[PDB]
Amino acid sequence: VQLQESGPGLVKPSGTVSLTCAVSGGSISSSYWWSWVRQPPGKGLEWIGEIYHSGNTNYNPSLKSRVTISVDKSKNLFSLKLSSVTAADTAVYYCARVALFDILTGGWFDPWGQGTLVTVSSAGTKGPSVFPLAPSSKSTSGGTAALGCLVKDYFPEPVTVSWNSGALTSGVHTFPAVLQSSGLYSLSSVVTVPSSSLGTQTYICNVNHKPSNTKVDKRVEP
Amino acid sequence: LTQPPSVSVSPGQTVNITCSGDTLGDKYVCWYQQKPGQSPVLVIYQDTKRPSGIPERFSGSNSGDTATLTVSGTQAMDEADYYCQAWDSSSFVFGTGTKVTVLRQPKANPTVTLFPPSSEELQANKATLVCLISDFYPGAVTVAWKADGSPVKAGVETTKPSKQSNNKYAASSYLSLTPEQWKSHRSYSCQVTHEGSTVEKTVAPTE
Repeated sequence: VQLQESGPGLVKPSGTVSLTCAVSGGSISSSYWWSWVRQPPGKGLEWIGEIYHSGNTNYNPSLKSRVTISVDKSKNLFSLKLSSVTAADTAVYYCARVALFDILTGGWFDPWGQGTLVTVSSAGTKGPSVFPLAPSSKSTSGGTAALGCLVKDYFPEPVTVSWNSGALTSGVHTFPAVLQSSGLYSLSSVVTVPSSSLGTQTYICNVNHKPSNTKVDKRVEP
Repeated sequence: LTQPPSVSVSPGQTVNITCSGDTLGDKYVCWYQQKPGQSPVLVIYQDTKRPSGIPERFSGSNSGDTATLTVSGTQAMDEADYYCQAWDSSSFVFGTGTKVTVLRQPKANPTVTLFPPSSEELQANKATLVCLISDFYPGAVTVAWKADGSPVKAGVETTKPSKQSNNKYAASSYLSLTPEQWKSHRSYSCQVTHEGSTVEKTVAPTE
């Protein structure tokens, strides 16, 4: 059983956060509470609410006025709507499957979705500009060389990077972003490869910016 | 339901994360492990029980007002936030979480890689110097930039260090110039000081 939440993105103040969690490897009509929990940056876990396949809901009292959550058996998923949002609502939101309280074993949350970062802001979504970071003798260490991609000026987080569509994994190192005073983010991804085959192997970084529905594949040449 | 914000331990040494609340022993406690950038993972349920897949190194207890998650031969990869969760027949409550640190890890010097502006970025009328810093421990460095030997005191953005998957730290630093500024100096230097010693890398417009 696996849970997959819908993708990250921006929500305007007073707007409505709207997320779904697609359930696989099992059925929604199973005897479990399907739940939402959020985690503001640097904070703890905060329960939002839960539904049963029957339709019954339990909500955090402090949020109950703004929260609605529902199910959809035909698509095997459940969803969350949180209205009148403020900057306080900016958080990584998780979906989770919750065991019914059993008198012998108690309850538990398993499994969790991957988490989706929802950012509450007035600024516009902005996709990244990607620039190659070419390998050279100055980025070489004997038998290996470093090369990379600079992912500039995007908003909001997050950005994800793979190399050669995931066929290149060893030696990959994607660095956490800086926030520029402009309000935009930048990061870089570097991969270390054999220095002997720079003229032979093609290297392409696949830069994923889901908030803008953008993916850029940038060829990096020596 | 309270936990200590942080606890530290030596490698291979046992650490205890406590969770406390009134009549906690009358409740079933779960424990979750959440590594940075990751989802929480059920590590203990019903006070004592490990889900399939969780290694014996993790164990739990719960007596009186305190529940304890113990991990015996603590490795660097065990660093995480650990949350307890207490169950009634009517409710659950999450603990505030405890960050675990492992301290006496072997010292490691930073690898520094510095890239000049791509020709593509220059034709977009910008110039970013990219200084990437890897494989250092402990996770603290100081970054200074020079242009022809003089300190650059503006236009620099440097991240805080973050853990790599091999348990050493990484950081990055960016110097943002105009193409004009880039071409108007002979040399630029990114200098990374770690534990009193320094690694410098140079780029030059004339290639």
